[PDB]
Amino acid sequence: VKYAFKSDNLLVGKSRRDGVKASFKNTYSTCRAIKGMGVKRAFAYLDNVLNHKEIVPFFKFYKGVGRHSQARGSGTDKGRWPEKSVVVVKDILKQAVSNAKHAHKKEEDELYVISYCVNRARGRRRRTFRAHGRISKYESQPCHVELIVGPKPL
RNA sequence: GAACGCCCCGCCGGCGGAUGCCUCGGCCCGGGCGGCGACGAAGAGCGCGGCGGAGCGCGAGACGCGGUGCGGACCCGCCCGCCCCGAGAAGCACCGACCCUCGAACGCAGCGCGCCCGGCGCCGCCGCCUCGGCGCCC
Ligand SMILES: [Mg+2]
Ligand SMILES: [Mg+2]
Ligand SMILES: [Mg+2]
Ligand SMILES: [Mg+2]
Repeated sequence: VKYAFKSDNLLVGKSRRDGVKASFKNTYSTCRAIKGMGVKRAFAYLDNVLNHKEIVPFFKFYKGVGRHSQARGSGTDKGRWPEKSVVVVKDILKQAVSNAKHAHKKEEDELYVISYCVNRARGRRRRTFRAHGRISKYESQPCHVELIVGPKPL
C-alpha cells in the first residue's frame, strides 16, 4: 500500500512490510512502544523483550492482558512480551536505518524513531467444527507495518 | 493528571465494492423452414494433437483423408512448414469415403461364452421348397 507519513523537508529512512503473518494488536503495541526512541536504545529494548527483561505496555488492546511488576513507571499496569511481533519489527527497523545511513551518511547516534503506522490486512480463512452439526470461522488478523527514522523531533 | 473513549479543525493510510459510464448476452414481436431412424437414429461410454487438462471437433484413415471450385500470405507459445505467373499458408461452399463399445439394438450374456465353419435375433406381406390330418373325396 502507500505511505501514511507525508513530510517533505526532512531526510528520512523508510521501510515497510505488507501483509505480515503476525497478530495486529500485538504488533501495534510493539511499534508504539518504540516511538520517539533513539535507534541505539530501541535496538537494546527490543532484545530485552525477547529475554523478558522489559515489557511492552498495552494502551489500546488490553482486556485480558495481565498486570505485571515490570510495568511500574509507564502510565499503565498492563503489558506482555510479544515474541513474534518483536521478530518482525526488528527486521523492519534495520532496513530503515540502513536506508538512511546509506542514502545520507548519517550515524546511528543521530537517528530516532519518529513515525509508525500499523493497519489491518486481509486474513487467512479456515474453519472449526462446533457441536450439533455446526461450522464456524477460524481466521487470522494480520497487519501492514511501516516505520520512519530521522532526526530528533522538535 | 495522563491514558482509554467520543467529536471532527484539518492532512494522509487501510478494509470493502456501492455509484457512474461501458456490453460478442438476454427478452419481446414478425418472417422463413418444417429437413431423423435396422443404409443402425436421438443419447451414452471410451479413445484420438510433436510438446495436450477442460470445452468444440473427430473415430484405430481419429484435433482428420480425398475430389471439384473459390481465395492468395500466413500458421496465437516453442518449433516445423509454405514462399516463385502457380509451385500454394489462413479461410469458404458443395460432393465421395472412414466411422471402436453400448443404445429401438439383432447368436446368448455384459465383458464372460456357444453353435457352425458363409454365417447364426423378432413380427408381418407376397412367392417358393418340404411336409401333417380316422376334414371333404377319389
Ligand atoms: Mg469442536
Ligand atoms: Mg456431524
Ligand atoms: Mg481434451
Ligand atoms: Mg450387439
